[PDB]
Amino acid sequence: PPPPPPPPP
Amino acid sequence: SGSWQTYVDEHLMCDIEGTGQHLASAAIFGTDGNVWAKSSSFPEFKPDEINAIIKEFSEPGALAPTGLFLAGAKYMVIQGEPGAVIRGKKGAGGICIKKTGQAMVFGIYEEPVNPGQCNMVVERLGDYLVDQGM
Repeated sequence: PPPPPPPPP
Repeated sequence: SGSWQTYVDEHLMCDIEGTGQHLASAAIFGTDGNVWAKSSSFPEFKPDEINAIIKEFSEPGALAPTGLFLAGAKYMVIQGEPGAVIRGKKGAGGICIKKTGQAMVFGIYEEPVNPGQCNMVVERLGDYLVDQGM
């Protein structure tokens, strides 16, 4: 997988 | 903590809008069908079940007459959106699958959760991923 982006609120 | 597993545990499997209810299970897969993370409860899916889903996103309505299978369980296919959302029903439970640029986001629910809530959980995450270019 790609790296997770920052998780949302 | 920022992992795919965290996405599933904290953003798909969270208490739904304070109601005290949760999805039964959830997962995030690549569009190629490899799992990126899933919940400890996610069913023992088979490779050709995942290929049929990938096919349904390429050929909308292919599964409508015969059903969507996951871990041998049959969900009746209901109204989704071509190439973007697949929804299914099994009794008072169901399933919702949202395809993004790179990922497919699965949600599985059981009563009393409503299909609208599952749809909402899975689509909110799917839409965020699309905004991040995934």
